[PDB]
Amino acid sequence: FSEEQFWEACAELQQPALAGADWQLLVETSGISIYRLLDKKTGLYEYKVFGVLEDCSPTLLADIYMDSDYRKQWDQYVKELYEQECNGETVVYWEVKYPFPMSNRDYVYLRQRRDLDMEGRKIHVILARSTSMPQLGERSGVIRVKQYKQSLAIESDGKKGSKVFMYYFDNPGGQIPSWLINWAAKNGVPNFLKDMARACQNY
Ligand SMILES: CCCCC/C=C\C/C=C\CCCCCCCC(=O)OC[C@H](COP(=O)([O-])OCC[N+](C)(C)C)OC(=O)CCCCCCC/C=C\C/C=C\CCCCC
Repeated sequence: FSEEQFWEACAELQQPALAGADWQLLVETSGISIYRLLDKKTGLYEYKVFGVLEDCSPTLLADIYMDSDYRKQWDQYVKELYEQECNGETVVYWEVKYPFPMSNRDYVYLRQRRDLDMEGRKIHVILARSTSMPQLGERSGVIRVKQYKQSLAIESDGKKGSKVFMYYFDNPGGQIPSWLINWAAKNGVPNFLKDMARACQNY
């Protein structure tokens, strides 16, 4: 991750650039919308998120976005989660819970956060990139996501909460049933955002 990247994540934050291609809404909650672009050739999706979470100190949200020990402790969908230093960077191992029948999914990736000073504004930016390691091979039963990348940008909304922007894409290793998206959309996330807020107030 360079300088380049971190600032790039901030842009759409300032301005949602969706005009480009066939984006589409999907959901709006707690002051947050989720757009998605479907790559017609691969069937893969590309998500984009904006919104405002009042009651979330831009500073907390970020801390909490890096705190595994705690995250592990409150995020109902986290089966396993841990960090290790590899060379000079921090590699994350995360195992996500999928409804049985579906295999859970697990990620190995390089994560990194930097708090930017653009215009005397503290913009907490974090980047994620899948990566690999000899000693941490794929697991049986669990589907290893080898293509995955995400960036999240946080900032004060001026009031009590925060204004944010997020990019996400990963290749899940299998077909994601539209009912799962519907759940995700209609219940999953809403509640997640909820449980999370609760999680900031109780930090
Ligand atoms: C509303 C429309 C729904 C769109 C469909 C989404 C997912 C469908 C695919 C699988 C769903 C199976 C169930 C999983 C539980 C979902 C509950 C949830 O929603 O669990 C929050 C979590 C965000 O993971 P993470 O970013 O905390 O780190 C993630 C690190 N690893 C990528 C390694 C995990 O979901 C995940 O991973 C799952 C990947 C989806 C990411 C794209 C949508 C973003 C959704 C929520 C986050 C939005 C706002 C808050 C985030 C911070 C705000 C500053």
